[PDB]
Amino acid sequence: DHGQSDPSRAFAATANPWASQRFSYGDLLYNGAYHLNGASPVLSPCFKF
Amino acid sequence: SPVALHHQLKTGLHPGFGFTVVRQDRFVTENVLFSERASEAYFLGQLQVARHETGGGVNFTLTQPRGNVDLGVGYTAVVATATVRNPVTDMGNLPQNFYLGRGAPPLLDNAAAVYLRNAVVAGNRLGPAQPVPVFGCAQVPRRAGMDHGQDAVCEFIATPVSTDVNYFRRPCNPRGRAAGGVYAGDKEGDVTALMYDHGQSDPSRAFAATANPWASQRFSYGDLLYNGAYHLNGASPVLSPCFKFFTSADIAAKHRCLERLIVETGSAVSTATAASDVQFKRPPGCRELVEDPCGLFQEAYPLTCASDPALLRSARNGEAHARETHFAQYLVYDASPLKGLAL
Amino acid sequence: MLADGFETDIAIPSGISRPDAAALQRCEGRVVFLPTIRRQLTLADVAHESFVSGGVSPDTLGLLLAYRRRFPAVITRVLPTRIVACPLDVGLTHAGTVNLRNTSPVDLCNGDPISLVPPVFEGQATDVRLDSLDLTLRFPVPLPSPLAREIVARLVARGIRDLNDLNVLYYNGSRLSLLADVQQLGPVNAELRSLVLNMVYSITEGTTIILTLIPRLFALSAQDGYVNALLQMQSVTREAAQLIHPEAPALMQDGERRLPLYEALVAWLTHAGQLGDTLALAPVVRVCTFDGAAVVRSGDMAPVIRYP
Amino acid sequence: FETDIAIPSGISRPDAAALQRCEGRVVFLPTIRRQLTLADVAHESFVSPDTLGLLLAYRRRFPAVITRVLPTRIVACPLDVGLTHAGTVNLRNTSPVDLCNGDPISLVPPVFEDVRLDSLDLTLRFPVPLPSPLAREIVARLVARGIRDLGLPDLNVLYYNGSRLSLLALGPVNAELRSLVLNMVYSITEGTTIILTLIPRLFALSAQDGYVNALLQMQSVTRERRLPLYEALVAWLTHAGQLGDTLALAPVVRVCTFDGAAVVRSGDMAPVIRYP
Amino acid sequence: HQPLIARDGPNYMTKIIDRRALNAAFSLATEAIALLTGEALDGTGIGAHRQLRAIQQLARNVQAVLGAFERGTADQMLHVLLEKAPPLALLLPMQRYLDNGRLATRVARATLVAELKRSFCETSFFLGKAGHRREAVEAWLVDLTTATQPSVAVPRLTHADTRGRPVDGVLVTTAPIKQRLLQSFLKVEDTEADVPVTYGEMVLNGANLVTALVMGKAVRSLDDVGRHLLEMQEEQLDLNRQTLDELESAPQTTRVRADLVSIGEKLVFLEALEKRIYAATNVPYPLVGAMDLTFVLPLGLFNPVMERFAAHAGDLVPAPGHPDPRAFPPRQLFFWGKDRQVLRLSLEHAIGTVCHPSLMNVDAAVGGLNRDPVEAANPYGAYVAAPAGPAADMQQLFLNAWGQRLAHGRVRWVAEGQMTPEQFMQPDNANLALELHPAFDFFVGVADVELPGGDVPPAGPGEIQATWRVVNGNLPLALCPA
Amino acid sequence: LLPMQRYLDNATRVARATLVAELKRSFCETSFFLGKAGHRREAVEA
Amino acid sequence: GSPRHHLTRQVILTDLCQPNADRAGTLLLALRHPADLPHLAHQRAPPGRQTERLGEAWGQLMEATALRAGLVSFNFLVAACAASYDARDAADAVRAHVTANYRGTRVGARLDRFSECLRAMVHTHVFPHEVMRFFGGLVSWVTQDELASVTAVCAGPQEAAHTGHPGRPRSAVILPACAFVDLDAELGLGGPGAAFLYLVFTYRQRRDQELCCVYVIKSQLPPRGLEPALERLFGRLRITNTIHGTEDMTPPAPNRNPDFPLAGLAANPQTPRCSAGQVTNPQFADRLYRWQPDLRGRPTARTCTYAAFAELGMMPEDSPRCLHRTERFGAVSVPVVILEGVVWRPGEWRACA
Repeated sequence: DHGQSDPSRAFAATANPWASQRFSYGDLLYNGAYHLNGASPVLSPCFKF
Repeated sequence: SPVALHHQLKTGLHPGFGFTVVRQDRFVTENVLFSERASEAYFLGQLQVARHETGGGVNFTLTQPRGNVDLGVGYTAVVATATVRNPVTDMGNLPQNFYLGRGAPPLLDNAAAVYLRNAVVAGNRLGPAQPVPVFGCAQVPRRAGMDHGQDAVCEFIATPVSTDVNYFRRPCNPRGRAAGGVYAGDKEGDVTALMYDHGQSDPSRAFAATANPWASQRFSYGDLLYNGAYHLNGASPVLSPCFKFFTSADIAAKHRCLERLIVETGSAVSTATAASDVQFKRPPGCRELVEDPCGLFQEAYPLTCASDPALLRSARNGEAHARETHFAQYLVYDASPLKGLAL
Repeated sequence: MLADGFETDIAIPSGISRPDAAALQRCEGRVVFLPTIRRQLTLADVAHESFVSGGVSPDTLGLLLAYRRRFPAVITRVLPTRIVACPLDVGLTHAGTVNLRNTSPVDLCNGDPISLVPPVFEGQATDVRLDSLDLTLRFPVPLPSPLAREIVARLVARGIRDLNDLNVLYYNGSRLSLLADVQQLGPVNAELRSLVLNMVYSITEGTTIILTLIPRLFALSAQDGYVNALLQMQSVTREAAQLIHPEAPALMQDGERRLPLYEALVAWLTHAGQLGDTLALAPVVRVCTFDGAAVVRSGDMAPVIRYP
Repeated sequence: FETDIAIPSGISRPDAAALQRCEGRVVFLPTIRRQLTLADVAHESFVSPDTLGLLLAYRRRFPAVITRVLPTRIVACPLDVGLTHAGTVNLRNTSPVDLCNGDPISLVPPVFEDVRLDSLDLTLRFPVPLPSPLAREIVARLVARGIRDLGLPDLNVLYYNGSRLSLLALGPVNAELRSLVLNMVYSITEGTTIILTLIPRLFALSAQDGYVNALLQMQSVTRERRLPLYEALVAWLTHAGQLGDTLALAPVVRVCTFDGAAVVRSGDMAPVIRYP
Repeated sequence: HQPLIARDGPNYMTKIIDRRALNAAFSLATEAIALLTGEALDGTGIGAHRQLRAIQQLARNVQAVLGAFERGTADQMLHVLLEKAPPLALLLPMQRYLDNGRLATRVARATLVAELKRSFCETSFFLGKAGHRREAVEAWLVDLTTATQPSVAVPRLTHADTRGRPVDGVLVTTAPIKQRLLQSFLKVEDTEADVPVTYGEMVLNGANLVTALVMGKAVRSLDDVGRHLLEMQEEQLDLNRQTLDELESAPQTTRVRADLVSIGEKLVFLEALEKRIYAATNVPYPLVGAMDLTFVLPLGLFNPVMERFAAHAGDLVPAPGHPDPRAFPPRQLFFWGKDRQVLRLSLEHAIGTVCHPSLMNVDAAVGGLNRDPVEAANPYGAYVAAPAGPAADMQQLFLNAWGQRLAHGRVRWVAEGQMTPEQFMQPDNANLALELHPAFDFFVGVADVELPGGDVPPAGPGEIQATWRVVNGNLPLALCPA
Repeated sequence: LLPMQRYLDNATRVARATLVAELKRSFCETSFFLGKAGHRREAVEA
Repeated sequence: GSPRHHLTRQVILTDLCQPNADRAGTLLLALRHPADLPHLAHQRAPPGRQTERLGEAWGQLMEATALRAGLVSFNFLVAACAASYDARDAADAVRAHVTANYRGTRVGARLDRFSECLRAMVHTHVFPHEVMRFFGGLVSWVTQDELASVTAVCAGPQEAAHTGHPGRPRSAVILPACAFVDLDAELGLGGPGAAFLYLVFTYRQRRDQELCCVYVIKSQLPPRGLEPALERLFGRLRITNTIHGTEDMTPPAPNRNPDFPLAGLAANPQTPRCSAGQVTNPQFADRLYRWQPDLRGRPTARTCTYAAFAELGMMPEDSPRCLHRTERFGAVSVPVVILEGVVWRPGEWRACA
C-alpha cells in the first residue's frame, strides 16, 4: 500500500519504485509465486525478501 | 498567500520566513529512591465486605480505606534519575496539520478552499481520511505498522530570518521572550507584565525586548495559532507541543513558592499519552506522572542539528572539533540533559 | 437485586471544607448524569468539568445533546465518604420507588411523565459550587412532559431565527419565562437535521388526500366550537385554506391492492410522533403518589415508578 | 402487594353473579391505595368521554388486574408496583384476537363491542388486551376510515394467527372516534405546510433524480404582512408531541406461558409477567 | 520549636491527613453458591467431592485477595514517597540555599534559577553520563544520603542489625541498578536485620456522646445521664490501660533477611521491589518514571555579519566549474533520529501550518488593539485622497496643503530603514507593538474616514488598521536584511 | 532475551514498536561477545 | 442468594430449529403464523413489486421439509444468510455443521430456500423484524418424533436457570463469531461499564439482488443513541437503498409541481380570498389558487430502511467478559463467541429509516 508511509522511514512511501510496489521489476524477477528462477539450483539470496 | 505559499514551498523557493520547530519527547527512565528513619506516618482501617450481584454470580468487593501523614519538616525523600531506557517517541518529522482542526474562517472562494485542502491532506501521514464532522474530533488514519515508536508531532512557529542563531545554541524559550511564573515579583500583575509588556526588556536576555515580534507580543501571529484562549485547534486530538508555552491563562494561575514548585514537578501530570498512535491530547481519565522541567522554566532545549549533511558529521567526534558555521550554513550543538548519554 | 436495583458509588475526595460538605447533603433527591454504568466514580466525572467539549463549554442547547449521550441517575443517600446513586436505565430499587425532588417552580400531579430539562429558567440557574474542589454541579430540572415539549420547541425554533417574544411561557395561568442567550452554531445544526429528516419522512403518497381536507377543516371551524378552539389564531392551515384550493391526484399506481391513507398514518406515527424523543431525551419517569397528596408542591419530594 | 376494592352493600343476586365473571380482567385505579371504593373504578369516574378521552385517561391512571373476587371486596394487584414482587398474574382475553407466546400486550379502549350493575347504578367498561403490533394497526385502520367520511374492503380485514378479523361487523363508532380524526388530520396538514414553507422546493423537484440528491444531503452528517411561521413550529411540536404519547400504546404486558398451550384463545386465561 | 540565634543590633505544625481507599474483588459463580449452601447436594460421593472443588475455590481466592492488601501497602508507600520527593537535580541548589540564608531578596531568587537550570542539565542522569568513573559516583551516593533533614518522629521500636546499630535510611532501586551498585561501588555489611512486628495503637481521649432514655422526671433519675458520663469515661481508661500493657508484653522484634549497605556515615536498606511484589501482576513498577523534554529546531535562518565566513580557504569546495550550493540561503535541517537516522526537515513540511487559511485571521487582533484609545500619529501613509482637477496642479495641491503636516513628528517607515536587526527588537522604538504578523502591516490610521475621499483628512483620533503585505519585499529590512 | 525480559513485566501498540528498536540494537551490539569485548574483564563478569 | 427469572415451555416442530444440534445456550427467534405472510405482502407492498412472490417462496419451503407458529434457531438463521458476511471463512463453517448435524434429508436444500424466503420478505416488503420475535435462550429440551418440548428464559439472567443434568447444570450464551460485532473495540471505548446487547437486521433493496444479515452487537450505548452508531457502520447500505430501492415506481417525467406560493400569495393583499362559508362552494373555490401536488414514485421512508434494532438484554458487570473459543458441534469445529452472564430484557423493534 503506497498511500501509506514506510514504517522504517516515515517521510517517504518507499525507497525503490522498481522493487517495492506490486508487479514491479523487482517482483517479476524474484518471487516464488511467479517462478522465474526456481529451475536453476543456484540460490537467490533475496528470495526471502 | 496560502495559495501562493504553496507554489514556492513545493518548487524550492525560500520565502522570507524562518520556522522554529517545536516537538516533545518522552524518555523512560530508571529512578532511585531515598527516604529516612520515619518520613511518613501511615494509617490503615478496617476491611469492608460489600456484596453485589451479577448474572455470572455474586461479587464480593473488598475495601479498606487508608491514610498518609507527611510529618517532614523540610525534605525527607529524594527521587534520583539514574539511566535512560528507550525513548518512547521517535525523534522524527511529523508535520502538523490545521485541517484536522476546526474553527477558522475559510477563504470565501469555494473553488479555491477545496483546492488547498485536496492539495495538503491528500497523501499525508496526518490528514483526515473522512471530512471533519460538525461535532467531536476528527480521526487520524490508522497506520498499518510502526517500527520506531510513536511519532513526535512537530510544529512551525513563524519567526523572522534576521534573528541570530546564538539565541538557539542555549536552552531558550521558543516564544522569543522569557515567560514563566518563577520570574515574577510580589505584585498583582507581574506575570502578565513578563509575557506581554514590550516596553521593558526580556529577563533572560536583557539587552533586547524580544527575539520574535511575531510570537511574543499580544495578538501576534504566534498567539492566533496556538492558544487555549481562542480555540483554533480545539477539535483535533493531535497534541500541539507549544500549547503550554503560549497559553497565558495557565502560567498566570500557578503559584510562586519555590518550596512547592520543585516537588510538584517531580510528579506533575503530562499532556500526552503513550498508548496513542501518533501523539494525542490526553483523555480526561488518564494521568501519567511525568516530571516536567519545562513546566518550571518555560524553556526548551536545543538538539544536535545542522543544515548540511557535510557539516553534521563534524559533530559526531565530540564538541571542540565540530565546526559551527560555513558561509551561509550553521550548526546547533545541543545543550540538553542528554549531552553525554550517546542516546 | 442485580436486576431490580443498581447502586453506584460516586466517591467524595479527601480535602473538602465543611461549607462544601454541608452543601452536598442538601442535594438529596437530584438527577446525576453518569457517563457509564461503573460502580465507582468520582465527583470530577459528575461535575461540569467533565462536561466540557474540546475547550468549549456549551450553552443550554448543546447541554441537551450531551444529556442523551449519558445515563441519568438519582441520588438516594449522601454519605460522608461517597454519594450513592441509581441509574434509571437499569432499574430503580428492589421496591422500585426512588424519591425525586422538585427544582421547578411548577407543581406535579399523578401519572405525569417526567422529562428532565436544563436549568433554563430565570431565577433558576442554581449551581452548587464547591470552592475547595472547583466543582459546579449543574442539576437539571424535573418538569412534566407537556412542559418539556414546549421548552425544547422554544429553544429549537429560536435557533432557526438566527440562521437568517418566544421566551414567554404560560402553564396553569402562572407566568414564567426562560433565559435568552446567544447559541453556539454547532448543536443548532444537529437539531435542524433531526427535524427535517423526521419531518420529510412523514410525507407519503397518501398525504395528498389528507391535504384536500384543509377546506373541510376551515368550513367546519365556523360551526363547531371544538374546531374553532383547535386550529389557532396564528396557524398556517387557516392561512393555507384562504389562499390555496388543493385537490388530489385522481389515480394511484397499483391503487387496488394498497391503502393510501393507512401508509400515510403509520409513517406519520413512527417519524413525526417519534420526534419529541429525537430532540430531547426520553420520559423514563412518572409520578405515582400513594397516599400523601395528588399534587406535589415545589421543593417537595415525590415517589416515582418507571414508565416505558 | 394487593389492593382492596370494597363493594358497597345492597347487592342483588344477578349483581353478585356479574362481578363473579370478571376474574382475570383489567381495572384502572386512580392512585395506589389500600382502601378504595368501587365508584372510583367504574365508568362514572371517567366523565361521557370519547376514544381520545379514554386514551388520555388510560395513561394518567394505573392499571390493575383482578385476582380472586371475595363476596365483600375485590382484590386487585396493580401492574406497576405489585407485579415485580409476585411472579405471575393470570389475565383473561376479552379480545377476538388469539394471544401468542412472547407477545407484548398493550391495551385498547372497548372499540369492538359492558357489565352493568343495576342496584349500584353504575356501568363498567373494560379494556381489550390485544398485542401491541396490532394496536398500532387497529387504531390506524379506524382513523383512516374516519378521514374517508370527510374506504376499501381490505381496510376491514385483519389476519392474525391465521384468523380473520372483521372491523366492519360502524354507526356509533364513527361518531365516537371523531376527535381523533380531527386531531390526526390537522397535525399532518399543519406538519406538511411548515416544512413546505421552510424548504419550499420539495414538491417541485423531480422524484427519482433531483429529490434523491437533495435527500442524500439531508442524510449526511458532514454537510453543515408576516407569516407567523416560527410561532407555528412551537404550536406543532407540542401537539404532534402530544399525539406521539397517546397513540404510542406502549406495552405493559408480556405473556410467558409455562405448562400450557402456546396459543391462548378467546375467553381463556393467559399467564403474564412484567419483569425479568 | 523553630531554631533561633541571637544577633547584634535591633509553634504548632498542622498537616492534613491525605486519604485513599483500596479495591479488590472476589467473584463467585452460580454453581459455586449452590454447593456451598447445600442445594445441589446428594448422598453420593461425587456430590461430596464437588464441594472440595468449590470450597477450595474460596481458599484460592481468599488468600489471593487478603494477601493483595499487604502488597498494596508496598504499592501505596511507593506512590506517595514518589510524590513527596523532588529530584536531586533541584535539591543540591535548595539545600545550599536554605542552609545559607533563607533570604527574600529578588536577587537570590534570581540566582536560584541560574542554579536550578544548570544543576538540572548537568546532573540529570549521573549513572549514564559519568557512570564509567568511580570517585564521582561514590560522591553521588553521599549526595543522596545528605540532601535530606532527619525527620521529627522517634519510633518506638527501631530497625537494627544483628550488631544492633540503627538504620537511618532506605534506598529503593530497580533490579539492574542494584546489580551494578553491589559489584564495585558499595559493600554489603549485613544480611539479617531486627524488625518490629506489631503495629502501633493509640490512647483514645475522645469527645463522648450520651443518649439514654429516662422513665420519669425525678432528681435521681436525671442524674443517671450524668453518671453515664463518668461510667463511659471510666471505660476509656480500661481500654487504654490494656493497650499499653499489651505493647509491653507483645513479641516485638524478629529476624529478617535483607541487604544492608553503609553509605557515608549511616546504614541504609538497599532494596529492589520488582520480584517480591510486582511479579506476575499487570502493574507498572512505579520507580520507572518518564521525562518531558521539548526541543527547538531553526529551519530557515541566516547568519549575522561577522559569522559569514569559512574556517579555511578551501574547506568545502565543489567540483571545478560548478556553483557552490553552500553560499545560498539554507532551507533544510538534518539531525539524528532514534535509530541513528540522517533525517531531513525542510520548509515543505511547513505547508500544513501555513497553507491553512487561519494565517489570514486578523479580526481577533484589529478589534482588540482598538480597546484602549490609541493616540494620533502622523497620517502620511495612512491616507489616500481622491484625485481631482488637472494633473498639472496636482502636486501644488499637495505641498501647499501638507506643509505643516509633514513636520509634526517622524515618519514611521522611513525611520525604520536605519535599524540594525539587533536594534529593532530592542525597546528603543515605539513600533514593537505594531509588528505582529508576517503579512499584515499594522499602523495608526484616521478615525471614521472612508477611503479614498477629500484632500486633507479631518483632525480626529487614530486607530490601528491592517493592510495586507502583498509581496515578499514588503517585509522590513530589519527582519530580512539587504 | 534481555530486551524481552524487560517487556514481560509491565501491551500497547507503541510498546511493541519499541521492542523492535531494542531487538535490532541489542543484536547488532551484543551478538558475539568473547570475540568483540573479550579482552576486558568487568564487561565479561556481568 | 438466588436471582429471579422466568421460564417458557412450548411444543415446537423441529423443521427450522434443532435443540439437539444447537446445544443449550443459543438464541431462538419465533415467527408469525405463516398464513399471515401472503396477505400482508398483498397489502404493505410498494407499487410495482410482485406480491405473488412471498406466497410462492414460502410454499417452496413447506414442500421441501416434508421429504404452526414455529421457531428458528440463531445458528440456522446465520447459515441461511451466510452469503452476506465479511468473514466468509467462518460463515462457511457455520453452514458446515448446519447441513451436517441437523436431522433430516437434504438440509442444504432448506438453507438455499429459507434464504430465498428472506429475500422474498424484503422484496414483498413484509420485513422480518416485524415477523421475527424474540424467544428465550435454551436451557433444556425433551425430544420426540418430529417435535420437541423447548424450555427457555424469556426474561432474566441466563446463568440462573437449571439445566436438568446434575453433571453440568448451567448454560452460557453461545454465539457464532460471524454475527457478534463489537462497538467497544472498533470505536475505541476501552473503559469499564455495563454493556447492552442488541439484535440487528440489515437489508439491501434492489431488483432481485437483496440480502439479509443478523447481528448481535454489544455496546455501551443506550437504545436512544444507537442510530448514530448503526449509520457509521451501515451507511453504505443507506446510500444504496435511497436510489435503488425505488424502482418500477413510475416517476412524473418531467416535473409538474411548481414552487409552493403561500409565502408569495399571503404577502400581496390583492390576492383573492374566501370566508368560512364561502369555501367549499364551486363559485368561490375556483377563484382561489389551484394547487395539485404530485407525490408519485418518491423514495419514502419505509422504502429506504437499511436496518432495524431492538433491545435484547445487558451485562451488569463493570468489565463485561467475552470469549473466543472453537467448540466442536459433532465433527465440525466452529468459531464461537461465548457471552458470560447475560440478563435478558426484550424490547420492541425500531426501524432505522
